[PDB]
Amino acid sequence: MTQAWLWIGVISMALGSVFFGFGAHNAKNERWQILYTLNFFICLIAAGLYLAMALGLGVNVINGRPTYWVRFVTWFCSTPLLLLDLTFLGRTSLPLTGSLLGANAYMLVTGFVATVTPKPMSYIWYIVSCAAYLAIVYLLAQPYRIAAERKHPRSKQAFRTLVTVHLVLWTLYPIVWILSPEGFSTFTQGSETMFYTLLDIASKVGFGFLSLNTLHTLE
Amino acid sequence: MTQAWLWIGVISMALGSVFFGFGAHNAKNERWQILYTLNFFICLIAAGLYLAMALGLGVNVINGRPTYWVRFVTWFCSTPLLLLDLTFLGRTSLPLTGSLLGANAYMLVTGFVATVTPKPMSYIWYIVSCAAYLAIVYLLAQPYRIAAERKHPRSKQAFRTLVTVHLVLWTLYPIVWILSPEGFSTFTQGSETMFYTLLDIASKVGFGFLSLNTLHTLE
Amino acid sequence: MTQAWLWIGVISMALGSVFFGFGAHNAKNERWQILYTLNFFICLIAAGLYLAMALGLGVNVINGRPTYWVRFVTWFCSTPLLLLDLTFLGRTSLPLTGSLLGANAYMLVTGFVATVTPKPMSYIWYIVSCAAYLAIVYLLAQPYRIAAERKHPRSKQAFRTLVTVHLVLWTLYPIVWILSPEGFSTFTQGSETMFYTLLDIASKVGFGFLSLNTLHTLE
Ligand SMILES: *C/C=C(C)/C=C/C=C(C)/C=C/C1=C(C)CCCC1(C)C
Ligand SMILES: *C/C=C(C)/C=C/C=C(C)/C=C/C1=C(C)CCCC1(C)C
Ligand SMILES: *C/C=C(C)/C=C/C=C(C)/C=C/C1=C(C)CCCC1(C)C
Ligand SMILES: CCCCCCCC/C=C\CCCCCCCC(=O)O
Ligand SMILES: CCCCCCCC/C=C\CCCCCCCC(=O)O
Ligand SMILES: CCCCCCCC/C=C\CCCCCCCC(=O)O
Ligand SMILES: CCCCCCCC/C=C\CCCCCCCC(=O)O
Ligand SMILES: CCCCCCCC/C=C\CCCCCCCC(=O)O
Ligand SMILES: CCCCCCCC/C=C\CCCCCCCC(=O)O
Ligand SMILES: CCCCCCCC/C=C\CCCCCCCC(=O)O
Ligand SMILES: CCCCCCCC/C=C\CCCCCCCC(=O)O
Ligand SMILES: CCCCCCCC/C=C\CCCCCCCC(=O)O
Ligand SMILES: [Cl-]
Ligand SMILES: [Cl-]
Ligand SMILES: [Cl-]
Ligand SMILES: [Cl-]
Ligand SMILES: [Cl-]
Ligand SMILES: [Cl-]
Repeated sequence: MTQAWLWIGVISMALGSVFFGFGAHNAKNERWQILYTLNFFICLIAAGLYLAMALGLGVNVINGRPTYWVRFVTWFCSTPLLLLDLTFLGRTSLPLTGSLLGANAYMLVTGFVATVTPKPMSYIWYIVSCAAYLAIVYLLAQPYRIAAERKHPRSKQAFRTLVTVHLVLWTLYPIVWILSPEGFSTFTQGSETMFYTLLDIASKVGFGFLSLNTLHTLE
Repeated sequence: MTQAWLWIGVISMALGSVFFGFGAHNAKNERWQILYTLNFFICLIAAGLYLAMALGLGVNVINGRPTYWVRFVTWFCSTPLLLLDLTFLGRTSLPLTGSLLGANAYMLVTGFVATVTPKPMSYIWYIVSCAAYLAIVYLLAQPYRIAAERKHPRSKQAFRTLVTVHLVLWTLYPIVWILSPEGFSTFTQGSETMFYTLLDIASKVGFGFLSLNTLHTLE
Repeated sequence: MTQAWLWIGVISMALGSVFFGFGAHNAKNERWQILYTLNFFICLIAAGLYLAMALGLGVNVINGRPTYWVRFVTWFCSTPLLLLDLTFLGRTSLPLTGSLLGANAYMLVTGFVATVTPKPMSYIWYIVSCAAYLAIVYLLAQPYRIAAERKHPRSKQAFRTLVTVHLVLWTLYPIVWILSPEGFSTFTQGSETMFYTLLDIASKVGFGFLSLNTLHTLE
């Protein structure tokens, strides 16, 4: 059921926050503190999202089906910080950071329009949103990776792992979307929630740990 | 269905035992043999639990719902050995081992009372059981980790990984419990079984492999 | 539902192909190119299988139930290449390769007979197919591992990980089979599809990445 996964999401994000929080406090140096604090806020942001959705907020019937528009409101806040874990670890220049944040903001807004518009029109917006996402794939796969590998020549494998896991996790969101009642409707509303919840826990708590392990590798 | 996951649990634990068994035999030295044998017994204990539950044993209708009280009977036997993988790898002193086993035994007995008592009374016992679990979180996170890191100074990352994975896996059990009909009832009896089965395979077969990889790291 | 997982399978294998394809192109040397190309074809083969099954092809009612015989047609093509990732990485001699491919081909054909025959007769074929699989377990666990470890003495852990993950993943297929309506019928046709799809994505996309990480370890 929808409620079950929304409550699993609340506790998992809340417990993720406690761990990153206890890590933020008791951090060795400033570099460790910033990384734990970024991840603490990401999980606090997702905890709030799931708490509102679990309590039945941020949902309205759009085009016949119940739609959690609040997901886009918070993804607009957490995804930029999730991209900052990468640029912070990589020590990426401000212009590339701006490009990434720019493309990320374009993808979510057009992605939001695809969710609230009736079909076939929504497919146009889904396509626009995917092109913005493919602009991010390129930025991380090419200029981000190159700059990060030239800055950390003994740790090329750490950035390949960061980027690849990021690519695998972020690609499943438009897939879930196109297979849900928003697209082809191959599965219900209940499966869509389970999928987004598993994806969110993985992209926030999971990537959270991966970014800390990456910093231990970099030393 | 309940039966499906109970039979997946039997085979997974049985197959886990065969692998640790074949490892116990053909072990290089005594240190490797003890680790494979600990894990062999853990999985043999879980195989028996799932075989009894799959055959419909160790279940009675308590407070209107069917309750697998046999889970606590075997968790009382396997969880102490799962804590011994940690103290064995870490080379932890007997007093700390006793403290861990003590808190672990207190958590399961009060945890068992929470399962057999009617609500609201059961919430008191759930809270007592959680405090005992938080005493274990502390012991592993602080004196266990410190002693293990001072004994293995080149392998601090191995113990951070052992402890963190242990913390993530063991925390999901009270979550599953509070969301099941024992607590808030956000999901059925069929989902509770699937969850405990996935958790058990992960905590026994999965942690089993993680503890062997940790020993290879320590050399 | 059956269709949902079949479409998740199509996209996941298609996306796996794009990644290995983009890797095949842009590969440093010949060794990297062969590995990415092997994995590119494996995923292209699975993409085709799922596309046919998703479009309702390669299925007929055998012994009362709908049976996807096309799974065995493609497993006959992809599993030999999945074994070649191992022999290619390990630098295994042609005779052992032939033995592995031989036992693999025997397992699938008898495995195919078990699927199309009525029960109890099908159990005989399931048993024959399992013995052929246990001949593969032995070959990878013993002569393959020994030869690969003597060729790569600083990378014994890489081959233990390749072999173990292969052993864990390939063992779940006969388990899924014996628990489905083909055997004991502990779960429906819809769960069987979900299970094979999760197993296939893991054994092809997942093992795909694991074999690339193994090559980075070997250098
Ligand atoms: C913590 C939340 C995360 C990491 C979610 C990120 C969401 C996306 C990458 C979604 C992208 C979408 C498309 C590429 C096209 C339209 C549909 C979207 C919005 C799901
Ligand atoms: C192999 C089995 C394992 C690792 C299970 C461990 C079980 C727990 C850590 C359960 C703890 C519980 C609470 C902290 C409060 C009450 C409910 C329990 C018993 C599920
Ligand atoms: C990419 C597809 C993969 C890796 C599938 C491999 C399938 C097997 C190892 C199945 C083996 C079977 C038995 C050992 C006995 C009869 C049933 C089978 C065919 C499922
Ligand atoms: C630097 C990038 C900042 C992101 C800004 C992106 C703006 C995208 C432009 C147009 C999207 C369409 C505006 C939304 C109208 C939706 C109407 C509706 O709610 O039905
Ligand atoms: C019964 C309805 C029929 C269902 C047909 C579903 C067809 C699925 C095919 C293609 C999915 C669209 C491709 C996904 C976009 C790739 C994500 C990205 O842009 O990175
Ligand atoms: C230190 C490196 C370790 C990182 C390796 C782990 C990589 C695993 C990545 C992705 C697989 C996880 C996918 C599970 C998320 C749920 C997806 C869904 O339900 O749609
Ligand atoms: C060293 C720690 C050993 C663990 C001993 C813990 C004992 C806990 C004390 C009291 C728990 C309550 C006793 C169980 C009564 C349950 C009655 C019932 O079954 O309904
Ligand atoms: C429809 C019924 C409403 C459901 C409300 C569910 C509320 C869930 C909120 C909190 C869960 C309890 C917190 C879990 C305990 C933390 C585990 C631990 O002690 O380590
Ligand atoms: C060598 C280090 C490798 C260890 C890293 C792996 C860490 C992954 C840990 C936890 C995620 C797995 C959670 C899946 C268990 C099922 C949970 C459930 O269904 O409730
Ligand atoms: C080198 C190994 C090559 C693999 C060849 C294996 C051949 C196995 C032998 C006999 C299997 C039975 C033949 C299939 C008859 C099925 C009849 C039917 O479809 O109902
Ligand atoms: C209601 C019907 C009863 C269901 C009983 C199911 C019994 C399950 C017992 C054993 C499963 C068969 C063993 C699996 C084969 C091992 C795989 C291998 O050969 O490697
Ligand atoms: C670089 C080494 C990393 C490899 C370690 C990961 C090992 C995990 C292996 C197996 C667990 C995954 C099982 C999930 C597949 C789905 C199974 C099913 O649904 O039947
Ligand atoms: Cl969020
Ligand atoms: Cl470096
Ligand atoms: Cl147990
Ligand atoms: Cl050390
Ligand atoms: Cl295939
Ligand atoms: Cl080597």
